[PDB]
Amino acid sequence: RPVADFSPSLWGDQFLSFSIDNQVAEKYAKEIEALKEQTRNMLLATGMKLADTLNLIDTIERLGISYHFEKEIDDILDQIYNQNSNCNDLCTSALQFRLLRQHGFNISPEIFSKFQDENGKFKESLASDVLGLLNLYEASHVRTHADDILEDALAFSTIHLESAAPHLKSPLREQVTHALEQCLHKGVPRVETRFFISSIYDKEQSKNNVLLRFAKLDFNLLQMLHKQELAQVSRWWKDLDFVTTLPYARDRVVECYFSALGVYFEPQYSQARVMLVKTISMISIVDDTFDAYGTVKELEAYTDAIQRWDINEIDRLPDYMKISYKAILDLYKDYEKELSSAGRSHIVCHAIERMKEVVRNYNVESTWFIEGYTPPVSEYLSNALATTTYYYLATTSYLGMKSATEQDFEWLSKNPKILEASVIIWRVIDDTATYEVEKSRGQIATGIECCMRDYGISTKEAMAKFQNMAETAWKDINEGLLRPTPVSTEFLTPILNLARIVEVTYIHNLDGYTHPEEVLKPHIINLLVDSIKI
Ligand SMILES: [Mg+2]
Repeated sequence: RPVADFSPSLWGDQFLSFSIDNQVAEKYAKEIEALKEQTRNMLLATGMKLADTLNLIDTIERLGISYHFEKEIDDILDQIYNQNSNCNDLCTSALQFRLLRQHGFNISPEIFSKFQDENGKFKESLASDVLGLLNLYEASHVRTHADDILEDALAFSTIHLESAAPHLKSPLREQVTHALEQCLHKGVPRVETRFFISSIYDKEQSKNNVLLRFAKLDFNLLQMLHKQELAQVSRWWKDLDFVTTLPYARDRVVECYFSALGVYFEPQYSQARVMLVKTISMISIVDDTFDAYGTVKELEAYTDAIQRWDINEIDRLPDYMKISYKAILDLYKDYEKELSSAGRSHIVCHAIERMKEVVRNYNVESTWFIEGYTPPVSEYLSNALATTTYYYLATTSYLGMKSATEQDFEWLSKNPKILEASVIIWRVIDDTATYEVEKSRGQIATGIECCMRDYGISTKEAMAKFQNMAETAWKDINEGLLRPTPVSTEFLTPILNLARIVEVTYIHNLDGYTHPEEVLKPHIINLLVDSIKI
């Protein structure tokens, strides 16, 4: 019974209830339909140049209203992919690369040859093209293992954007400054959409009023929906009262909602988000139980209870674990009921199997701690990957998705490279971040520890190696998105977002879920409190 420590929730009952004025909602919806159809006609414009078509698509995407034009934007990029017209200018070429690649079109990086000398490096003469540099920088983060051409693209555009930025006009200066701390591709969609609309496009002189208006309204309307869901989930979490009954666990439902919200923000994924938040919260309790409270013997009985997954096993568990255990089983029972109507209740097991896997490994992590076992990196990862809970959350995100078939879950059960990459990113990033705290304590059992021992290298060199694993992972994720995809892209995005969440949460190399204050707090306010002033 180790000392408390964990900071209490900052929010309180701030989101406990949200009465949505259907008056303001309908008006917003009414005008959005108009602006929507008006934006549609913009995309279907015939005599439009390449650069214009790309800038238009990029903007609608950054404004976060592109989910209205899945088909439209696709048929247009498809054509652009098949016509292969050379734009000759860096700005447009880089953007054509990124947008196509992000949509799975395997466009060749040969397009970037004309901007490199006979040596293969970028012409230093482009150092004055700010828009060209910015779009390249963005594009360098979508490269795969086959794109060795873009090898130096990131370092190139970076050093020169940092040099040029201080004298740029606004909002361009701000856009560049923000891109340097957060590229678009590895950032959370609503978070970047919130930043684009309010900090950039609104302050853009050449802004398209129909698009900005559309953007602000749509964003604000969806925020109402998110506020509702969070309310609903906040009430659910109070009825469990784990804040009083389990004072050792972290109270972070708003933070858990944020993740669910970064996995998907569309209204159609409302049922999905709710299920997902509940599970991220629940598994958070379990992580806290193994990590800071439970004892050797108790954890063992807990892991067995989870594997059996009955209810009779509850008696073998101490009183405090009986609450956790039952909560978990009742949660899945609700899921089974929620899906009963569509007849999709039979998929819930897939998530349960992953949870057992998560717990088994949690337990092993514990055993290693007690023995003081420092396994070789390979052995460490074979266990430390599932403890990230990403195979688990990844499977959970499919529950609430009405389109998810049994086949989609089977594909996911084989541990796809795309899923594997996402899990590794969380793993290495988390270990890099949480190293000193665990070792200043002592923990010869941590990720960086096994790495330094296994390879006989310094701490600096070990974290450096972990960074490359994350870079490798990202490249695998990008490759993963390329067509033909194993499953509908609709099922690849959740995984992609889970990795975006890691990048956003551990950006200052600090645990964002445990220490929200300086990392996650602003985002939550920007997405779930403050609306965009119309
Ligand atoms: Mg643990």
